[PDB]
Amino acid sequence: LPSGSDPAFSQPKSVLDAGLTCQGASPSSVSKPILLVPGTGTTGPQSFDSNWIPLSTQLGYTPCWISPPPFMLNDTQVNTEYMVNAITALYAGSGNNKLPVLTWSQGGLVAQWGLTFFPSIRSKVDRLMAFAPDYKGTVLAGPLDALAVSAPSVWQQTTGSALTTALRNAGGLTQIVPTTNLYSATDEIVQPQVSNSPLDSSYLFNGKNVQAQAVCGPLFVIDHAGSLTSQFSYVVGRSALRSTTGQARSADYGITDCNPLPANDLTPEQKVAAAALLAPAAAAIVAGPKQNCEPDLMPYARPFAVGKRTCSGIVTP
Amino acid sequence: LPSGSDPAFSQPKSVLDAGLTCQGASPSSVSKPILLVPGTGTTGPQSFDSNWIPLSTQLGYTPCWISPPPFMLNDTQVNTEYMVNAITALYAGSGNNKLPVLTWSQGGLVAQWGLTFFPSIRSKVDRLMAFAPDYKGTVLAGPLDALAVSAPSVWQQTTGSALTTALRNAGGLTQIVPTTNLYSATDEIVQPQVSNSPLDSSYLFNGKNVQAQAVCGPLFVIDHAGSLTSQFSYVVGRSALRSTTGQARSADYGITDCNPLPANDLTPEQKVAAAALLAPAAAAIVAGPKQNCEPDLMPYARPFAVGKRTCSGIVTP
Repeated sequence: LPSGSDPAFSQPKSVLDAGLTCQGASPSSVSKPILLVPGTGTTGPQSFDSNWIPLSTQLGYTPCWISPPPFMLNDTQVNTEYMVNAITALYAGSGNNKLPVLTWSQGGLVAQWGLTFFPSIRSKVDRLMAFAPDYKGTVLAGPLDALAVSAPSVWQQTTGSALTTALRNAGGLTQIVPTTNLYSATDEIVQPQVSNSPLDSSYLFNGKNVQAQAVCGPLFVIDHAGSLTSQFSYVVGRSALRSTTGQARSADYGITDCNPLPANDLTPEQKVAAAALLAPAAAAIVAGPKQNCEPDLMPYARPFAVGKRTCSGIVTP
Repeated sequence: LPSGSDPAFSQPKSVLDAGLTCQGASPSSVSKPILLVPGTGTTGPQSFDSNWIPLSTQLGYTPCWISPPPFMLNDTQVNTEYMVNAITALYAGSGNNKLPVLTWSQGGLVAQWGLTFFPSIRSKVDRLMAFAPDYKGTVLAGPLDALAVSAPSVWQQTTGSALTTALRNAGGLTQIVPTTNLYSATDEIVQPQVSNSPLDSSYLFNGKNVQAQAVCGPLFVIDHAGSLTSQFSYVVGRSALRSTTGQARSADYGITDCNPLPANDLTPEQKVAAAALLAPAAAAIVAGPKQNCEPDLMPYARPFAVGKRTCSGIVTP
């Protein structure tokens, strides 16, 4: 993993501050704060208010989240600035206390991206619980890319992208803080997720890698969305957050905990909102920014993807 | 149910012809033909070649399909003109014989729409197998609609649309030929589909209505793609295509056919392709047409949706 000073943000702090919100407190004056990083095509609340915003206070946390505009569709590198600035603001705001990070979809990729390239936060993140993270991107972005209607982050979340290439080559496919990766082979957004090994997009070396079909058998279907919200996903999440290691333990979950439908501690209205998590996201994408090339890598990550083709051309040293 | 003459086509006869194709046979020479009508944001091949085009061949039928431009995102009334000219083709081109019709998503709605408003084809359609059809549309089109980024047919597949309204009021929520409707409650595109009753968007009166949870239990998850692709879906689809009573019944399928994953009879390649059926479709919508209103109903259907607003305004006598 890289080292030295933290690279400069491309955004002002105030712009990064405005993307961070805690439920019940001020970010820089909070206690027991958890950080929530939303998925592609969502704000923090849109991604989590039907699931982990309530469920995290059910465990004694002040829920906090970022909402990088627009709906996580812009550059993932910029999206990461919101996460890095959040953890730096939340550390001091909670009495220099290490804080947990819970993420969905791109939120995971964002987390590991910051952890890899922004060293100062590694000693400030207690742990990482990532639901359906796409550390290797997804091949399923291909058709979107082929029609040149892909958002900045959608380009970057394609398998073989310059961003994912950079993450791998900088050592980012090995966990940097204690990490738990809940995912599924039936995921209709992220693939490959099937082999239940390091071939999988959600797998980080030295981290707790839970593919659902390995704990509930070949028949068990949960999609990309369910991967975050389902009752199964809750027990794994509850485990990871409370543990003494920083990772979820196999003691806390099993076939009894294998419930595909939305979590049980959700009001019947929240169960419907979670069951339809993908619909607003899909709308945001259809309505969001689109371009015909993957965004340029910032100087800190640029040398890790030499040979790849971004908007400015072939990445060179 | 309306009758008299067939409504005059808006599409040229020759234009409609180019939409139809069969695996091996001419439109005029086809033998044991099945007509396949695809989902929203797809072509015939896209929707089916990973699932029912190859399932039909093993069964005995010569697979055929329409692919209305562009990617089923145009007016559903115009999408239907493709199926009407097609049934007149596969009938006359099979030597004056009835032919089955198998459909996914909007495909079902289109079939039932033609059956409702085009008398001539009622005599020519043997049966109808519809997977996750949306005869009452879906509510999940709302966010797209609210952002005015919805294609013509996406407006029309919205719950409460002038089109779904007209369909109910001309007696189109009753099966016009023998009809089977397989669908899921965990369907993330079309809803509501949960009550296991006539409230469900897939339900037709007098039709064989199979909801997957009403046999596999309230923990069986298949999504909008699964509804077409699963092995479960193969058994029910085969049953209906083999029944002398026009439709499937419970004797042909049971708890041992609760297989959510793609059809076992498909090649590993086809089983991977079928699992990712949605990705091209989504990409087609992102790249597809977009407007801020539901398309005007053609004069043959317009009186059955008095009060509703379309692009030209509110409908009146």
